Amino acid sequence: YSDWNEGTLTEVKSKLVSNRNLLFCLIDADIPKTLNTIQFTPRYTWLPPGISLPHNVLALWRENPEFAKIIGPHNLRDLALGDEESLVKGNCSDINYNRFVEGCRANGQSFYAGADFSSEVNFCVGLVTIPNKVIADTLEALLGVIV
Amino acid sequence: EDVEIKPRGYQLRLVDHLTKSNGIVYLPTGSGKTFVAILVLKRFSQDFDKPIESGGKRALFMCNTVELARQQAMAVRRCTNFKVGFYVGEQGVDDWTRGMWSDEIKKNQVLVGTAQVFLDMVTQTYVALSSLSVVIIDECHHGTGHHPFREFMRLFTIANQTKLPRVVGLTGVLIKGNEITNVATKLKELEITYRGNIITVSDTKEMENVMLYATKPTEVMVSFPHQEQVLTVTRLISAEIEKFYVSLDLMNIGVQPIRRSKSLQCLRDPSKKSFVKQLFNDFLYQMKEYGIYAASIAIISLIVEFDIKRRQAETLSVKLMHRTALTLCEKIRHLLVQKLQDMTYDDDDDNVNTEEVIMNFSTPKVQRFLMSLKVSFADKDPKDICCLVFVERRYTCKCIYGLLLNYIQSTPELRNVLTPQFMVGRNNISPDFESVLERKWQKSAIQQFRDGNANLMICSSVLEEGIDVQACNHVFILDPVKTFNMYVQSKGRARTTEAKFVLFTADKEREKTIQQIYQYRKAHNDIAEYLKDRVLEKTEPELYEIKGHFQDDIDPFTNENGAVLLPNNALAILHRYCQTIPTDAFGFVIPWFHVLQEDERDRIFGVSAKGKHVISINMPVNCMLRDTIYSDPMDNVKTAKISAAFKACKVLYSLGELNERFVPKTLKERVASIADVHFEHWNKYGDSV
Amino acid sequence: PIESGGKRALFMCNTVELARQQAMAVRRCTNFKVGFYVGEQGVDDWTRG
Amino acid sequence: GKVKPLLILQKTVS
Amino acid sequence: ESMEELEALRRKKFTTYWELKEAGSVDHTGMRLCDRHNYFKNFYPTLKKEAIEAINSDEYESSKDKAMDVMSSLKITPKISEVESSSLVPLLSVELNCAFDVVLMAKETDIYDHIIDYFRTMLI
Amino acid sequence: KNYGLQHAFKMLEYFKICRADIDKPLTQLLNLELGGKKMRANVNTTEIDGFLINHYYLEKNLGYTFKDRRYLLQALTHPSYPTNRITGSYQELEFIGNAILDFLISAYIFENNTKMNPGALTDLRSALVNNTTLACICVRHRLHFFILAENAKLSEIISKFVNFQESQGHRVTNYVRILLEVPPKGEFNMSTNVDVPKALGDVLEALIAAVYLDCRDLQRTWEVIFNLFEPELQEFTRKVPINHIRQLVEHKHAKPVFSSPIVEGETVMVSCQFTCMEKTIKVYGFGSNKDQAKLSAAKHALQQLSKCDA
RNA sequence: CCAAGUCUCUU
RNA sequence: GAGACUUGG
Repeated sequence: YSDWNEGTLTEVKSKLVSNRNLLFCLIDADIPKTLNTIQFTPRYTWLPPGISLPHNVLALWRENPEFAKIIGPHNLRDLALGDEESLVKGNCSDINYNRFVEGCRANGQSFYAGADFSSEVNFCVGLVTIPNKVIADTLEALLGVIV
Repeated sequence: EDVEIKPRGYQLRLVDHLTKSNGIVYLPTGSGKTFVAILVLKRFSQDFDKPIESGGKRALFMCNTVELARQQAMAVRRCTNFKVGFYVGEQGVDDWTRGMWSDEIKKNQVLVGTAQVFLDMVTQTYVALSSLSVVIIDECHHGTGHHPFREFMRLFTIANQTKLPRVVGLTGVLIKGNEITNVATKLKELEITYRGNIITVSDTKEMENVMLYATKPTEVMVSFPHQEQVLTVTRLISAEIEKFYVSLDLMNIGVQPIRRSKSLQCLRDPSKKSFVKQLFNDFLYQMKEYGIYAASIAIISLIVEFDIKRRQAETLSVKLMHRTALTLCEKIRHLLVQKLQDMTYDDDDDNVNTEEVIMNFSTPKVQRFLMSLKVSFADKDPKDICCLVFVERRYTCKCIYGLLLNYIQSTPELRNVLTPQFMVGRNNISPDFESVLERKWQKSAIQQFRDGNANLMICSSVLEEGIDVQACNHVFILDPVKTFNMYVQSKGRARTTEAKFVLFTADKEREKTIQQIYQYRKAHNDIAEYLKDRVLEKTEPELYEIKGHFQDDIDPFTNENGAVLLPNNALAILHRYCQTIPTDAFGFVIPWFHVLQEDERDRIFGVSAKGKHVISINMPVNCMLRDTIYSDPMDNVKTAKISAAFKACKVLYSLGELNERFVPKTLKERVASIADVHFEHWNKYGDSV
Repeated sequence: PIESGGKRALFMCNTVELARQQAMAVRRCTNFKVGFYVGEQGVDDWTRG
Repeated sequence: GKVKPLLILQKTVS
Repeated sequence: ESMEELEALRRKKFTTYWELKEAGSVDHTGMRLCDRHNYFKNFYPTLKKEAIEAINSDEYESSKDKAMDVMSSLKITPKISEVESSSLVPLLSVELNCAFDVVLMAKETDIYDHIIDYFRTMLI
Repeated sequence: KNYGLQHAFKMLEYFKICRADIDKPLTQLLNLELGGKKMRANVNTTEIDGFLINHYYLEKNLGYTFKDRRYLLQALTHPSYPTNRITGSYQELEFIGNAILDFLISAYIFENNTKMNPGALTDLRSALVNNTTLACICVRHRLHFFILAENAKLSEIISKFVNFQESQGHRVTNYVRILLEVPPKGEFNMSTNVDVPKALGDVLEALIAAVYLDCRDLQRTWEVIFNLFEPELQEFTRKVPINHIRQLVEHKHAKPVFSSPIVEGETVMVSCQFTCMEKTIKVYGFGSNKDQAKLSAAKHALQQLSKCDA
C-alpha cells in the first residue's frame, strides 16, 4: 500500500503487531496447546504418565461441563480410592462415585459465581490458563529463532 | 426587645420579599437562617386551621438528615405556637392509614420530615401539592442530580400548575462539589431546579448587621515535616496481613448472595469477606498515616468490632473466619505493644513516656497536631474552650479519640482541661473499647457538646452540616480540605468572636492546598459580587426553561388515580415489592439483574441496540414476571438500569401486583381483591370476610 | 420519527447570536423542544448515532 | 409385596 | 440477696451456656480486652522458659513433632480440623481451647510451621 | 366419605363452598391447572441432567421411575436457586401436595385403622403431616442431596440436622441436643432443641406433587407413599405421639414448672422444675423466643423421662 | 475497583 | 437487617 500516507500505515502496523492479532494468529495455528508456562511442582500440580483420574468421573467431567464448574478438590480428596480401585478397576466404585457426585452437588452450597473451584484442579483435566502476553511473546520467540 | 426575638431588618426584608415570591435565601448559617424559615411559615399561616376537606392547607418543612429534621422541628415548636409533626421511618410512618394521615394533618398544622418520606407521601397521593401552602427546603444546595429534593421538585411539573405551592430554599453554601469554575451556570441550574432566584443582603448597613451574629474566623495554615522512613514492625505486619489475605481468599465460606459491581460489570468479594478486607486495609492505612500508637488504638478498635461480629455470627464457617480475624488482630496488637515496650527501655516513667512514644511512634502530622493542641489550651478554663476536629475516615475518629484520651491522661498540663469526644455518621461504631455487652452510659456525644459535658469533639463530616452547635472557639481541620462546600461550612462552624481556624497539611502538598483554598476564596467572592450586582425584575425562571431543565431523564408515568411512578424510584419500588414474596426467614431472595452482551444483544435486539447499553431484569422464580423484561437502549449503565426498573414496575402494575398506587399488595388488600368474587354469601349477614 | 414518515423544522439564521435569540424565542413561544446547533457546541464532531 | 388397593382409590377408579 | 443472686449468678450461667455450644468461648479472662493480648506474656513463667527451650531447640524431627512437643509443653490439647476450602492442598484449622481463645489455619504444608512462628511471636 | 370423590365433589356445587361453575362443575375438582408462567413443559431432559446427574440413582432410591424429568427439576428448584430460568419454585406445588398427602395418608388410616379413637386420630393426622416426621422420612431416603438451592443457612441447617438424625439412626424423636448429661457430666442438666428445617418437607411434598402431575395415576402414587412411610405407619399404630407439652401435662408424674424467660442478647431460656421418682431434677430449655425455649425444656424433660421409664 | 456523608425502607 | 442517594477517589 505504498500510496497510503504515513499515519494510516502506522495505525495498521500497530494493529498487526498488536497483542490481540498475534494471539489470534497463533491460536488458529494450534501451538498454545503445547506451552511450558507452569512451574513444575510434581507433588501437587502434575500428572504422572501411567497415572490418571478415574475414567467414570473423567468422562462425567469432560462430558458434563455444567457439573464440571463447581467441582472442588476436596471432592477429589473425598475419593480416597481403595487399592483395588486405583490399581485394577479404572473407574471408581459406584458408592464412591455417588458420594463424590453428591459432594460436588453440595459444593453448590458454596459459591457458584465468585469461586472458580476448577482453577486449582484444572491440571487434572489438562486445562491450563495463560496470559495473552505470554502467547504473543511465544510467537515472537518462534519468529526470532527462525530468523 | 422581646422574648420572641424580633425580626431583624434584613430578616424583615427577606420575609417580605419571599412572601410575595418564591426564592432561595443565601446566608451564613445561624439562628437567623432558621428564624427566617419560622417567620415565612408564620406569614403563610392563614389556612392551616380549616380542614383539607374544606380546602384546608398545611406547611411542609424539608430537611435533609433525620437528626437535622429533629432539631429543626424542636426549634419550630419552641419558637412557634403551632404544633408540628415529625416523619421518618422510625415512627412506623409507612403503615399509617389514610385516617391516621388525615387526623394527623388535622392536629399537626406543619409537617416536618426527611425528603424521601414526604416524596413517597406525595407520590402515593396521600396529600396533594394544592393541599400545601408553602414548602421550605433547608440545605437546598444538596438538591442536584437524582437527590430526593430534585425528585420532589420535578413532581411539580406533573400536577396542575395553578395550585402550586410556595418554594423556599435555605442554605449557607450554594455549590455542592468541586465544580467551582463557571459559577454562573451552576447557580442558574440551581435556581431553575427550584422556582425562584437567590436573595441576600447587599447594603453595607445590612453587612454590618449580619456581622454581629456571623463572624469570619481567623485562619492559619500549619504544615508538618513529611518523613517517609518506616519501621520494621510495619513491614512485618504487612507480611502477616498479606498471608491472612491469601489464606482468606480460599476460606470458601457458605454460599452467599452473588455480589457484583454497582455497574453490574464485575463480580465481588462477598460482604462477609469484603468487610474483613476493608477493615484490615483501613487499619493498615491508619498505621501508615498516623504511625504506631494510632495503630495500637486502631487494632483494639478492630478487636472490638470483630468480637461483636463473631457474637453476631451464625455460620460455623463465618464464626471460624471471624475468630481467625480476631486472632490475627490480637497478634498484631501484641507485636505493636512489644514495639512500644521495646523502646520503653528509654525511660520507665510510663506517664511522660506515653507522650514521648506518641512523639516517636507516630507520624509528624500527629506530633504537630498534639503539640499544637498543647500550646493552644495550656491552662485555660474547660468551659471557655469549645473546638472541633475534622478527620476523614470513620475509624480515624475512634483512633484519634483513644490517642487523645491517652495523651490527656499522660500530660500534667492537659489532664484536667480537655474532655475528648467523638462522633461519626450512620453505622455507628462501638464507642467502647472493652467489648462489654452493655454499659451504663446513655448521653449522646452531641448532647454532651450542647450541655458542655464534652468540650473537645472529633467529628468526620457529620457535625459540619445543619447540626446546631454553639459557636466554637477553634476548628482544626486535621485532614486535607477536599470540597468547596465542605470548606465553607467548616469555616462557618467557627462562628464565635476571635475564633481560630487551623489547617494541617503535608509539606509537599502545601502549595496545592494553597491553590485550592484560594480558588475557594475566589469562588466565595464571586458569589458575593454576583448576588450584589445582579438585578432582575422577573425574579423567577420562566416556564420554558423550568420545563427544559428536567426532561432529560425518562418521563414519569401516572395512572388515572394520579399516582406518579418516578423512574428514579423504580428500583426502590422493585426491591420493596420483591421483599414480600419470600415466606421463609432464610428463603428471602432479592431480584437478580443481568447485562446483555454484544452477541446476545444482537440476536434479540437486531441492529437496534448498537452503541448503547441495555440491561435485562430476570426476577426470581416465585413471582409471575419471568419474560426477562428488557431495558430500552440507553446511553449509560445508570440510565439503562433506571429504564429497566421503570419498565419492570410498569409491567407489574399492568399485572395488578401494584395496588393502583405503586406499592406491593399487602395480604389484607390482596385478599380483599378476591373477597367479593369468592365470598358472595358473606355480605347478607352484615358480615364480610 | 423520520423513518416513520416524520418531519422536522429548520430555523436557519445568519449569525450565531441571532440564532441564539431566535431559538430562545421559539422555546418560550412554542411547546416544541428545539435543538441549537453551532460550531461552538462542536456540531462538526457529532456522529451518525 | 402387594398394596391393598385403597378402597377410596379402587372406588374412584371403579 | 437480690442483685448478687437474681441478675448475677444468672449472668455467669447465661455466658457459661454460650461458651458450652453457642459461642466461640468468651473473654472471661480478667484483664482488659486492651491488655488481653498480654495473656501469653503473663503465662506461667517456669513453663514459659521450658517452652522457650523447646522452641529454640533444633533436635525436633518435624515441624509437626515440634509443634506437638512445644504445645504439650504449654499443656494445651489443640484440635486439628479441616476447613473446607478451594485449595488443592487441604486447609486445616486449629484451636487452643484456652480462656484466651485462639484459632489459626493454613495449608497443611504450612500449618505446623505457622503454629511455630505464631508462638514465637506471642510467647516472647 | 359415603359418596366418594367423583360424586361428593358436587356437594360443593350444592353448598356453593367453591362456587358452582358450568365450565367446572365441582364433580371435576381433580382437573388441576398449573397455568401461569411458573411451569414450562418443553425443556429437554439434557438441561435437567445438567442440573440432575445420576438420575438413575435418584429414581431407584425414590422407588418410582419418572417419564418427564422436567417435573423433577421444577420440584427440586429451591426458590433461592437463580440459574434455573425455565421453571418456578416448589411453593405452588408443595401447596397442592401437602393436601394431597394429607388426604392419602388419612384415607389409608381411615380404611385400615378402625380400632383407634378419633381424637388421637386427628392428633396422628397432625403429627404425620407435621414437617418434622416428613423431614425425617425425606432424609431417611437421602433425597436432600439433590435439592437445588443457593443459600448458606438452609444448607447448614440441613447438614447439622442430617448429622443429628444419623446419630439417631433416622428415628423420629424429641429433637433435643443434650449438651450435658454420649453427653458429658456437668453441674446441671440442660439441652437445646434440634431445629427441623421446613424446606426439606416442602421439597419432598413438591416431589410427590410432581409424581401426581406426571403419572396422573393415584394408586401408583399411593404405592410409592406406602413404600416410603410403611415403618412409621406400623409404628404410630402402636403409639400415638401427641404434642410434647400436652404429653407431659397429661402424663401423671411430670408436673413441670416453667420459670420466667430471662433475656441476654438474642438468647432466652426457661428453668423447667420437675420431679422424677420423688427426686427433683432441674432441667432447662433454650431457644430464640420464649415459646421455643419452653418447648425445648419440655422436649428435654420427655427425653429424660423416656430414659427413666425405659 | 475504594473513601466520606446522607436517605429510605426493615430485624 | 436490606436498598438507595450525593460527593469524591
